[PDB]
Amino acid sequence: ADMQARALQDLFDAQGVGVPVEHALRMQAVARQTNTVFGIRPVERIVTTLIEEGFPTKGFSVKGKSSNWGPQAGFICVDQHLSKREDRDTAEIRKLNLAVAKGMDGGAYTQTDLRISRQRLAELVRNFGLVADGVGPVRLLTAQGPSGKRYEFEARQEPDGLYRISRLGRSEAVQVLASPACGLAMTADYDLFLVAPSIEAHGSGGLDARRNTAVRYTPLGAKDPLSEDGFYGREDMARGNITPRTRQLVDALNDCLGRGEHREMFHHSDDAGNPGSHMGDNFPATFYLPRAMERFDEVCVVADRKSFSLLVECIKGNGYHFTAHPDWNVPLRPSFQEALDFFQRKV
Amino acid sequence: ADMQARALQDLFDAQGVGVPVEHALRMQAVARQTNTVFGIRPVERIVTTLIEEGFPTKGFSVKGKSSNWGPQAGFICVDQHLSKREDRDTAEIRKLNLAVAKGMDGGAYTQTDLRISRQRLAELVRNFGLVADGVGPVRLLTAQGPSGKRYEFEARQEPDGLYRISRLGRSEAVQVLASPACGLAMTADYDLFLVAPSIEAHGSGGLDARRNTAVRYTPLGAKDPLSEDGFYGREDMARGNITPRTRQLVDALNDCLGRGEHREMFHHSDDAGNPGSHMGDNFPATFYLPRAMERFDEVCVVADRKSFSLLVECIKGNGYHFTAHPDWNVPLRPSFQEALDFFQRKV
Amino acid sequence: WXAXCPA
Amino acid sequence: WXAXCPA
Amino acid sequence: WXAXCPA
Amino acid sequence: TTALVCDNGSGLVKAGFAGDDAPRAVFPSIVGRPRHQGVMVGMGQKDSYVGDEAQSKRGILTLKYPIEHGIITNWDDMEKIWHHTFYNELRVAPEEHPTLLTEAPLNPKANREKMTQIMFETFNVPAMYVAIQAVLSLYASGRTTGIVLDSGDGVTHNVPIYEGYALPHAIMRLDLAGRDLTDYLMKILTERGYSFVTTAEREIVRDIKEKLCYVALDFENEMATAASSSSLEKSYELPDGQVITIGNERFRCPETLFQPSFIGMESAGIHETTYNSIMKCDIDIRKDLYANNVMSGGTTMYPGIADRMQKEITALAPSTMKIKIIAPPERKYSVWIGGSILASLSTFQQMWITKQEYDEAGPSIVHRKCF
Amino acid sequence: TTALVCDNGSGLVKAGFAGDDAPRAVFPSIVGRPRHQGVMVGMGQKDSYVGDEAQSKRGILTLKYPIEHGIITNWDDMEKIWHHTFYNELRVAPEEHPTLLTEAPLNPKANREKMTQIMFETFNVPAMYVAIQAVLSLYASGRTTGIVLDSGDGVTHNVPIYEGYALPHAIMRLDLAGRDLTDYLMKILTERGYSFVTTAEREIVRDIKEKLCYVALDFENEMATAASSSSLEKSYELPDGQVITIGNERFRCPETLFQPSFIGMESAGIHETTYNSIMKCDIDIRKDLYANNVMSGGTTMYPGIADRMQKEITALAPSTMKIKIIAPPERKYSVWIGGSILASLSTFQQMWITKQEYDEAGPSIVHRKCF
Amino acid sequence: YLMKILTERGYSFVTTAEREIVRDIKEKLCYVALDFENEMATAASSSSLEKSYELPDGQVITIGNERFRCPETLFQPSFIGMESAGIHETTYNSIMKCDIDIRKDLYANNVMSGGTTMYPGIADRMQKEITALAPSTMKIKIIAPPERKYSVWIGGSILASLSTFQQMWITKQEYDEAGPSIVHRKCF
Ligand SMILES: Nc1nc2c(ncn2[C@@H]2O[C@H](COP(=O)(O)OP(=O)(O)OP(=O)(O)O)C[C@H]2O)c(=O)[nH]1
Ligand SMILES: Nc1nc2c(ncn2[C@@H]2O[C@H](COP(=O)(O)OP(=O)(O)OP(=O)(O)O)C[C@H]2O)c(=O)[nH]1
Ligand SMILES: Nc1ncnc2c1ncn2[C@@H]1O[C@H](COP(=O)(O)OP(=O)(O)O)[C@@H](O)[C@H]1O
Ligand SMILES: Nc1ncnc2c1ncn2[C@@H]1O[C@H](COP(=O)(O)OP(=O)(O)O)[C@@H](O)[C@H]1O
Ligand SMILES: [Mg+2]
Ligand SMILES: [Mg+2]
Ligand SMILES: [Mg+2]
Ligand SMILES: [Mg+2]
Repeated sequence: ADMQARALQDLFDAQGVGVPVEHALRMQAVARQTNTVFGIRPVERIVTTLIEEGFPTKGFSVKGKSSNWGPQAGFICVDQHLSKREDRDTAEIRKLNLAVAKGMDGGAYTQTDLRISRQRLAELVRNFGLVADGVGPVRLLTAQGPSGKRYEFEARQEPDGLYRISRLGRSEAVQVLASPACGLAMTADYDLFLVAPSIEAHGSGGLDARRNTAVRYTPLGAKDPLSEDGFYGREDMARGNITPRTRQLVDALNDCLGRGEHREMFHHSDDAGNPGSHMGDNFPATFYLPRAMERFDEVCVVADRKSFSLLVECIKGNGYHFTAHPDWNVPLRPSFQEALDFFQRKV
Repeated sequence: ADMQARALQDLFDAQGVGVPVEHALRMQAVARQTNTVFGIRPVERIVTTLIEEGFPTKGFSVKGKSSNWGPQAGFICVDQHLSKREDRDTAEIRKLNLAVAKGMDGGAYTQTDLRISRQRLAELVRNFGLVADGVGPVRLLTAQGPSGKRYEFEARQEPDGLYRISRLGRSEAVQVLASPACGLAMTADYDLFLVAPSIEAHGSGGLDARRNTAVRYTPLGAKDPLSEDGFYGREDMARGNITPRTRQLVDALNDCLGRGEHREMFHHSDDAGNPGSHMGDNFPATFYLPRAMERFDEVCVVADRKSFSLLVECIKGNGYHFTAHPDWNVPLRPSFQEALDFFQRKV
Repeated sequence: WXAXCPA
Repeated sequence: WXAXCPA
Repeated sequence: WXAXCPA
Repeated sequence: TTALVCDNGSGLVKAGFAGDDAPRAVFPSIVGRPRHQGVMVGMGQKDSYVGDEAQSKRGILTLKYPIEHGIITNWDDMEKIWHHTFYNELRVAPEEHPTLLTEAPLNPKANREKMTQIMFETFNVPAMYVAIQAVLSLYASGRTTGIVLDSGDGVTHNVPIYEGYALPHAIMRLDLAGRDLTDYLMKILTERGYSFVTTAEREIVRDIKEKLCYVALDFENEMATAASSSSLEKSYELPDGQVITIGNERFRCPETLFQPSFIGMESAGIHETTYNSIMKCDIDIRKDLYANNVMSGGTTMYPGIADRMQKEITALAPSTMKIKIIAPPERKYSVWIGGSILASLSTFQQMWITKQEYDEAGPSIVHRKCF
Repeated sequence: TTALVCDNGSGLVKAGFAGDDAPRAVFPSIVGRPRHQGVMVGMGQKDSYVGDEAQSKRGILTLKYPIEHGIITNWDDMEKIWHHTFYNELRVAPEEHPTLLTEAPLNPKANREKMTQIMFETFNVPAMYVAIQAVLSLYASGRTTGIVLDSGDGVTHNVPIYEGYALPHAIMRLDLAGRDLTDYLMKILTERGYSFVTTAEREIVRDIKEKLCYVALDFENEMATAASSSSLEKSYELPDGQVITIGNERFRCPETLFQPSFIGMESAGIHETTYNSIMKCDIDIRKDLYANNVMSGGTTMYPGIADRMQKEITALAPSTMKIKIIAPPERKYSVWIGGSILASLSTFQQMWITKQEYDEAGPSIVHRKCF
Repeated sequence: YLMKILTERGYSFVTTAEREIVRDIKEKLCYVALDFENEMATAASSSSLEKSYELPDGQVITIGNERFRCPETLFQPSFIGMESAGIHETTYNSIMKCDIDIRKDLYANNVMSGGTTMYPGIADRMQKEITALAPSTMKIKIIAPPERKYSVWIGGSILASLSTFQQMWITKQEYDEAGPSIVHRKCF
């Protein structure tokens, strides 16, 4: 009933989740069908509309960072003057520019043109602190570069109904990576957080046999059979450290979305398998529960690492299991901890 | 014959006993069957109806005090502003609140909702000094907090047919502990006073081998093998200082009651084994006698400690025996005292 | 046996 | 056969 | 096994 | 200061405080030690289990009784039993309280001497005494005169006492008691299907007789009735829910007290032994002994052991004597109750062997009322 | 330092770290070697494929299981399996971490002695232990008491344990388990059209039973229903898109656990074997064993294997016993979970065989808790 | 028990009929250790005990250590998990149950009979163990004739031949008149 979406939209909006609820209900319908809990790393309020519009998404190989601000918000710049701004890690400012240039030459195609719908630019100004001077088609923009910098942005309308964009002085074009099959620029993917099948099903067949089980490389001395590129070389180059269950799920979670046939939202391995995961970077997540939770509802927003721990313990007690990434230090299954503390208390 | 219940009801009501006679006859039928005297610590006139209605009961782990007054009468508050009122032991007012909070987190579940039937609230007003202003469903209450305080209580009717309750200012909810399996709030248990099998049967098998025979901890100096938590740790954590006879009896005294299958009235060790017993706190008790007494009738109300002594001497002379709690100083068996005084009078 | 052991 | 082999 | 069964 | 009264019978430790009407601690004199390999690192480390802590936890343990026929046969296990009595069951520092122990009459001097050595040197008890159990049964019966058929787990003994003078030459003792009746019923049940055979199964057959068994008032007629009819066949449910049907051997077990030849024992039964103990007495006291056959200790608890005793003594006694058997309900603890009497009497407070006296006089002092 | 816990069952290596709630590595104990001629100069040079690396890449390989009925039958392939476990799956230098291995009860001493030889001499493991898998299943069940019907790929064995004392004389073992059920379903499917016949086709039939098969609650009525109706005919899709329709043999496969005569095996089923293992126990423990039939290992995962077990034991048990089957969702890994418990306990850190002790005492030291 | 101890070596005898192979393995190979802990030390030290047997299909089974651990179960019933005194303690405890005046003659006449007394060294082991229990002046004599395997039957042939016995038969007429109680004539 529409009230379910109505409430869930406010649960999302208060928590600053950027998943469109019209997708959250389709993903939960897949969680229910596959009897799997899974999670999505944060999707920002910024991106919401781009996902609704039906742009391609960042996919796996695309190295780039992606902006929360300006008209380029929710896109990936490759004219990364953001590089001096987006995180301001000084080594990142030059070196992430050049590594993105390496990625830019390979799998990504490039578009030297933003194509903002005015209604999209209006929503931007209405929400995300763009400053807009408009004579209708004659639009230009102003923004804050989150080191603290201020800019002029020379938009131009086109017969497209979509504005091109550029920054001050560079007033012609901006280059936002664009999927090599489509013509449209890629936005942020739904980066899976974890996949946690019902533990009766966990490890059936090979389904959860992650391609690198111990995820992060460390050398084992003289007897080590795998070099670092021998270790990472058995990641799947398109999906990363995928598992057959994760792969089947990121098929089903694209087939259910009614998504455009080259416009998929999920591309790659769950973050429990990503050797570059950071835990305090995953939140707020959304997790999809096949059944009644037990503070959440069955598309549950996880706000912070302690709320994630409470979710993990509720998942693992309902019988869903996921093999955590080494750096996570999640809580142990309740029926485990209640045995471990039964024996640690000398019996 | 119904006159037996008719007389026994007046024996109860004059003495202010709150056991429903329709239960007293079922418990005496068990006393007769098991050839066991046993006692129940006081059940108040306040509680009577709650036990008739079929609420869960306080069980063992639930630390809380329990009220005799207001609509919360006969329930256990955990919004214990009663704490400044219920006994007015100043150290109890803060510290029993916080210890109840510890208990509240563990074994008890909580309900932030009283659910008084209007007929129950009417009986309350008819008896226990609630002050009630009613436009039918639009009910609210007024009461005395037995330090001397007066209150307004904002009831609200519900489709339940049952009123929620709250106090002045806090006019939404009150939290009365509720058994973790059931949804309903727990009322006062039938706390066994003593169990006194026929002395031919006393100590057969292990039946009366109380888990802590000398009940109250005192240290024995350097050679003591048990620390305090080593001593209390061999109490049964669910039943307390149970004995196999007491356990079998609190099975039979639940099976006979026709009680609901998670709604048991007796949970735990007889007060002869409770290291926190107080004698002047046990009265008026009801004791169930397998046979004709010899002022009582065979479900006998004990009004005061001297009437308890007279009962104990009549029990012990009929041949029932119970190992008293250290703090009791009960009379000695008649056929004992008549030998002891035979020899103390130098023969 | 009838009780105590298997036969 | 029906599966596994040709017949 | 060494005798009795295959392993 | 209250004394302990500590009736360490062959079967149950009964311990408590003087001037209290029954023992606090009543638990079997068994020390079990685990007969199986511990694998759960944590709880299997407890070397041995004592008393009721080991009658449960039972099937894992070989259960050894430290006392047999009233004689302590294992002393490390009796120090375990007493350590648990004082510090786990009674929770009393024995350094603090006098200790009235008890033992059977006519048994080795080494038992009083070792009990007293252990009380004075392991438990440091301040003063102690070692009463004869059938004297205690008279203090418990509130009378100075009577022949006490105190029958326990280990021993049945008569001590005739008259006006407070025991007649030691008339003291009978049988090493025939509830344990020989347990081991007999444990055989008679194998005439039916049931093979109780280990220790711990001994405790099932013990509970089978402490429940089902009764004394036939006329044994040959109960045998004829049980062969005729199923009307005696009470049934019992073993610890695993098997139903055992008993019937005929329900009364043949305690008949062993009246016909010791059943347990292969060359002896007079307890009726003949009581009567023969009265005939050992001076003829002038026999009227009062016949009128006061106090019974005490647990194996006198069988239904109809009085009345059978009365019928049999009345068949022996000379037809004008008021044969009266005194079998109070509490007889099960009468030895302890009488020890609580005794240890309460002001005239008794001189009788304690104080540790100073034991140190000066040496272990001969303990035999003060020897029998 | 975390220990490894390394449940090399007959079917799957389950390996991980102690004090973690499930294995990281779970991959089959198979070593495939290519049965066909390599022609592409470059990748066909890999001599052999281990675990999940070889269950895919499957139809090119003859798949050999190193362990059969819990006994390691090939050691060069078990060193491959363990080399891949430590250095490719867990990525741990075993030189660094103690290793809790496991094995079935009642199996050759040569298996512990070769496992320990290999751990100390190929992998240089600093210290190690070799736990019985059905003891681990109790640590995983958080209880000291119960009869563990641990049923695996290779072996089904009951170990009754009570209060932490295993009763080794009551340990049953069947060489009847998920692999004999695989090879049976692989035959029963040829009553329908389907000829699964090679290894690798063994892995299709394995997945067919790990998916479709369930235990009949009343086998003769499920047979009557499946002969009456198509309502049981679930279908499965083979790796090449052929649809296999199964139906009747959907439940006849795991019935082989309760009627081993199907796989031609002279044995009691697992219900009779569990009950017979309880009857081997002391009567005083059987109530608590009946109330704690822990189930563990993968072939206890069939839908309705509990409940069928409960119905059958309740038909065997004596009508007053609370027959309770404990079949948690994680039972699939309970042996490993219990090994993670065990290797985490502080009381356990003395139990490791250190390599120094193995060098001084020789290989007899490994049989510390033998069974 | 031997059917289990053999699985410490490779051999899994497990069915009935395989029970009959292990039966024949002990009726052939097994013997009683005269000093069990020294035979264990010797068999751990040396292959000198490892007799081998050939299964019904020509597999050769090598046994050795469990060759004597099987019948040790008679003297240490705890091996078969059984709470009991061994047969030496059980024989001695059965003599102590007797009247002291007969024990000299019982100690001098420990007849052995029936098949499991056929193990090599079950006498002598019995004698050593009873002599360790018996009070050092008793002539502990174990009578283990070669025919002991059938001694129960041979003694039944004696008994049924005695003229004094021909009255002891329960005749069918007596069984019909007295009913089944008559059969317990010498009950034990
Ligand atoms: N699953 C997986 N992902 C990987 C791996 N290596 C690199 N990645 C990539 O790292 C990326 C994690 O950081 P970001 O690129 O900032 O994620 P995002 O969702 O775009 O966040 P933001 O908009 O703030 O830039 C996502 C993933 O495509 C891998 O081995 N496995
Ligand atoms: N049998 C037993 N009870 C214990 C033990 N420790 C705590 N208790 C608890 O103490 C409680 C005694 O005081 P209350 O909680 O006031 O009893 P009540 O019947 O609820 O009385 P009121 O309504 O006036 O509060 C009952 C019992 O659950 C123990 O070791 N043994
Ligand atoms: N009610 C009873 N009926 C029959 N036998 C009993 C009964 N109570 C105890 N017994 C037996 O008597 C012995 C217990 O004797 P008791 O005298 O109480 O202790 P102790 O023998 O140590 O003095 C045990 O053999 C027990 O089997
Ligand atoms: N869910 C399942 N249902 C039925 N059979 C299963 C299931 N999971 C595993 N099995 C079977 O049990 C075996 C796996 O057993 P498991 O105990 O997990 O490993 P191991 O046997 O090595 O200890 C395989 O035969 C597999 O076919
Ligand atoms: Mg991504
Ligand atoms: Mg209570
Ligand atoms: Mg006694
Ligand atoms: Mg296994």
